[PDB]
Amino acid sequence: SMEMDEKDFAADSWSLAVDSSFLQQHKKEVMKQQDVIYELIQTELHHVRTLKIMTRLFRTGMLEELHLEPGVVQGLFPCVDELSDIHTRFLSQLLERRRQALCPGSTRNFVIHRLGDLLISQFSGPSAEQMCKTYSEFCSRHSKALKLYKELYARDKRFQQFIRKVTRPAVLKRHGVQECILLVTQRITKYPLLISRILQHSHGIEEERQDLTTALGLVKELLSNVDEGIYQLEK
Amino acid sequence: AIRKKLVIVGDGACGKTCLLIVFSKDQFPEVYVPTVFENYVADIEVDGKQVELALWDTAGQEDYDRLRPLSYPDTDVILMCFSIDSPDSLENIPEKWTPEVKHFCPNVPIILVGNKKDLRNDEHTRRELAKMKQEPVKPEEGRDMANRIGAFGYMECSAKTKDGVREVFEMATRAALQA
Ligand SMILES: *CC(=O)Nc1ccccc1S(C)(=O)=O
Ligand SMILES: *CC(=O)Nc1ccccc1S(C)(=O)=O
Repeated sequence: SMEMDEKDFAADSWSLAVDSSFLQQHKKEVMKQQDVIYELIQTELHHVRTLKIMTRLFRTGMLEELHLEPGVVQGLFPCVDELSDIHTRFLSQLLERRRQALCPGSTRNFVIHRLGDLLISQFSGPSAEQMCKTYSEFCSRHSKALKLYKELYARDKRFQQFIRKVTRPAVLKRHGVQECILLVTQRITKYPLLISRILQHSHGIEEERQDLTTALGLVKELLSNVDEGIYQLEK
Repeated sequence: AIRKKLVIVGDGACGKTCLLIVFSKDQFPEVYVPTVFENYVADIEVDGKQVELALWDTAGQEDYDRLRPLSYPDTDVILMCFSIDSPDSLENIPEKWTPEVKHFCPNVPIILVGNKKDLRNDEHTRRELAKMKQEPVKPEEGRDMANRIGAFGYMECSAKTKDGVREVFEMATRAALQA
């Protein structure tokens, strides 16, 4: 993650991220809607950050320091490149919608009035199809990756040296190899909870209540399809 | 510090996300309670033992029976959650959550936790339940359920008032240490 985004999403809520004087001239329901919207983006930043820890820190690190067999690193981090492309493009769109909503002269005061459209384009068409195939592959290879990491740790002392080394920083406390895999697997199931609570406070504009209602159904259809496509692979 | 893993399971509105947020922050969120929980690694010190406790939630996976079991690998303790203001959530514990938790996590300690114990003295809760010929889950009903499902123990708490929240997580650590 880059410092600019880290600071823009450092606060524990939208009400705390914007200036209090900006918050002051806003209806309570708007504040409630913005808080859940801010959280959807904040967790997407952390999701993309988790994927960068897997690709740059763990996956690349093993390739450039260790002597592992071919196909072993891919078995540990399946679809991490394709997942990173999906979520970094999504985050880019979320951060741009927020930047466009900034008040002139400010870098923290914003109100995102239209989210549903962004969510519909993301969870429908070829972009939904690519997430469905990527999450069915990831989750079917999830168990195998956990067993492959435990096999490498309980047999290679050069692997334990590498793991102890890269995960030593305090910032990676909750971001070990196995934690990263479950964090990615659970991500998809967070969206319906987020979208339903945004929808809950988006009845003001009927165009927006409909867009978010459509997007909620699109996400649930994607989740049901990924769930059906999963069949655990054993090594 | 030994690393142990905790997973909280239970129906949708049992307050499991609220319980994990309140413990991982130490206080009740005074401005905004997050909709979701990612993960947290707790630095718990129970009975002189320093343990690193990974906290995980299953919220949002109750409808996806093939995605859900993926939170179970290497679990050291299961927090089986139900809401005291919802006798129906307690009814699903022995026939929905228990068979699954014992299949994917054999020999793993299960602590049955009754969330929202504050609502036992809430007038709106007692009136809403009475209309559907019901009342809040009694302490003896919860204890009887833990006895029946073979739970390691039974605990109650209230994430709203933080009462009993620390004792649950210190006890979950003790349960995860027993080999
Ligand atoms: C865009 C901007 O400057 N917003 C702001 C910042 C601080 C206090 C008040 C306001 S206002 C009057 O809502 O635009
Ligand atoms: C989840 C999945 O694999 N979906 C898939 C795969 C191949 C073609 C089309 C699709 S879908 C049903 O459009 O998501």
